[PDB]
Amino acid sequence: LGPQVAEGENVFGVCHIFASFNDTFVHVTDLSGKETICRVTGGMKVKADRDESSPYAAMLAAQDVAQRCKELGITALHIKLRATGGNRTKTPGPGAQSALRALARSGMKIGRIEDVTPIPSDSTRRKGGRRGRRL
Amino acid sequence: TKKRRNNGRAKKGRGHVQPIRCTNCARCVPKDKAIKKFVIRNIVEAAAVRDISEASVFDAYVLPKLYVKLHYCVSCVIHSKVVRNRSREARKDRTPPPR
Amino acid sequence: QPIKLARVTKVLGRTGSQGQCTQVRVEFMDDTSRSIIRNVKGPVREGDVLTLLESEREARRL
Amino acid sequence: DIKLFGKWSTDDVQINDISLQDYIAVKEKYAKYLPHSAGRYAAKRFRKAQCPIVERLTNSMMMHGRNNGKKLMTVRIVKHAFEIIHLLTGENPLQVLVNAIINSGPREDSTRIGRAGTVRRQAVDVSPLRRVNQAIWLLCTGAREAAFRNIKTIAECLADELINAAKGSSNSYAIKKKDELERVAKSNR
Amino acid sequence: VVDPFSKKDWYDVKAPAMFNIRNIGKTLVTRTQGTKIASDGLKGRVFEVSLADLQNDEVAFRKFKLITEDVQGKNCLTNFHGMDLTRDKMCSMVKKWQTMIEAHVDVKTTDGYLLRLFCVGFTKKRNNQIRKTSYAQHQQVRQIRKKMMEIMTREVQTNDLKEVVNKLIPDSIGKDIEKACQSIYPLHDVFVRKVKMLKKPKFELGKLMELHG
RNA sequence: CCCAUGAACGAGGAAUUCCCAGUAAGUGCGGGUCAUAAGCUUGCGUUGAUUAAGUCCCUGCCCUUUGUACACACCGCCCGU
Repeated sequence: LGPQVAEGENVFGVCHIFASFNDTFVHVTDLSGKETICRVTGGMKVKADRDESSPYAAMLAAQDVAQRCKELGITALHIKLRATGGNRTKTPGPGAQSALRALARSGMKIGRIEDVTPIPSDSTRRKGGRRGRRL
Repeated sequence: TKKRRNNGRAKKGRGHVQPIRCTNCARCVPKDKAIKKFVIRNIVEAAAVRDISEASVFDAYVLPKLYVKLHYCVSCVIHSKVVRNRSREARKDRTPPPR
Repeated sequence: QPIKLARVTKVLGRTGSQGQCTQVRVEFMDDTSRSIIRNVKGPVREGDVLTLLESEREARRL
Repeated sequence: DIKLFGKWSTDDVQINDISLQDYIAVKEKYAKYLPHSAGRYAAKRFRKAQCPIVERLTNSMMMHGRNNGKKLMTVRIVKHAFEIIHLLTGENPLQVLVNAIINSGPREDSTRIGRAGTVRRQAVDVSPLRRVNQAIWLLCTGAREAAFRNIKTIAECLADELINAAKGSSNSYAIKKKDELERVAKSNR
Repeated sequence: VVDPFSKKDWYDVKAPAMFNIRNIGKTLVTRTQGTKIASDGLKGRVFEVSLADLQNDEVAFRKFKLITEDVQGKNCLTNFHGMDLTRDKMCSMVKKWQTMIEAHVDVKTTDGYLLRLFCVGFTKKRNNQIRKTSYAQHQQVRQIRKKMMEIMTREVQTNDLKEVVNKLIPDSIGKDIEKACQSIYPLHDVFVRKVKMLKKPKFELGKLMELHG
């Protein structure tokens, strides 16, 4: 079922935290990244558009993710936090910090923390006009 | 009447400056005129530093920082209160805020 | 959820649209004394003892 | 012969600790035989906090517009059938007397967030007095409504009021209402 | 309906012998059923592991991409696939009052591996400099880039992948470039910024066995 | 004033007015008007007080800087077949 090898050591996964300003993704996956353990977003925890990116929704999603990973044998997590990136914003959304803190607070062990938002060497045009969005 | 001697931008001895996009509205603003903020912030907020540190596998990990360069149009930089309007005399002060 | 005795060092002020929470800074006495800030409600007088049932609740300021 | 009341005393009730007198404080002139000492608890903040919790408990039944403030009422309430229960018990009611209310108490209340949004509340706390006595005020409403249009009336709840008074364990009702709100708003930590 | 993790086996990922730490973690795959086989499912998945998790006395800002080549005995055997620096490290070395010089070469090793090494170097301010900015002139930058390319080519094309990675572990090439460019313009933070493999020779099982000790 | 003849008989469209301790509210009494004419007002005691020792969100005010094509001063000025 799970790795019951060397109970005294850590089993490491990778948590890809995608914190956009619309909602937040808490995605724990294999060490290589190909196999996924569980992905719980903030939108499957709140029934309203606005709170999809809220810190509370991210805390709930991270709690469920950590519960599933603990019941699946994974004990420690490497963090790969990303914002939307591209030509859009590079600042992580409101739920990133709360998701990370909820992962740490719910009995998970944190490994290396890395920021992986996609940064262009230079990009295509942004979705706004030349005068920007005026609201 | 001329409000600023540099016309609100930092262009001397050249004709054209490549534009950039405001981080808020995506307005096309010249790079010299745009208001630039370099934010070096910890990935883990100060409230969560202790909780992340305890759950760390490695002792003495020193958490990474975030390096984001912010470009602002004049409208968004004024609205966000990064810059404020100043008096006719204090406008000339180019020293960055002591913080 | 330990019970820790901490003394108020300074009272910052109120927050909200109309003002409904109070900010104080409390310092521990027997936990390798360090300065931690926390919002608070009700009469918490000048330099009284605020009881921490938990060492993780912070005050998000401004 | 400095024994408190005509029955209690201040020479055998000791905790050997001088950090836990926030509930019962009988060591000076503030000791009261009968709570009818008059006074104004609204003259200044930190003065209704300076109240003895017995006096706050009995007086804070000063609600409706017709029974508001009348100290004769509270003194008659706490005298009548208390004079009976003292000679009718004989044993110590101390167990329940302390052990339901005075640590039923909650541990956190909440506050408003930002500038708008009435959908959740940021969890805070106070040095125990304000939260315990906010539970006490909601319990004033609760014991009233347990009498208000109800069967067990005023001037006869002396057992439950001594419970609401004395010291340290958990069985209350409006306090578990406050604890439901406690957990709900505490999900924000 | 059907729990998909009840049909999943766990596998051990092994680092090449060039690293002190051998077991770099664990990995999953669905059991061999019908057409799909477990071994094919673990033959191209890449593990980016910090060097401090590979060598116990090294720096943590260097990451190595290790790709599994074959699986035997439920152990996944990996090989060097790429090297990189952490985003925070690279963003930290890019300051505002200095020149950053970048170079890259496509150079093959002696065992058929074709690599693209990326080198980055920054102009250093002297300990008694009063001038705010330290900028190399364009010819100085070109000379520094030429020296970077020459040193990388000299350090890669003569050795095979094993010694190339052994040089990468302490970044010998970066220190060599920093030493060589000291007389053109004193450089500050010289690193082999990134290594990506463009093409590899045909798989040889014996070569991989000699690679894992 | 009395026969007790029984009236949604126990916290209130949109909009809101006043109020922080002897506030509010209940309650009576006295002056003015007057023929002891008060449901009004001006005072006076009596019972007696839940909530708050804060904020600039709404309505406004003030001690600054800034913009203005306004000066009858934003209820301004002003553009369009």
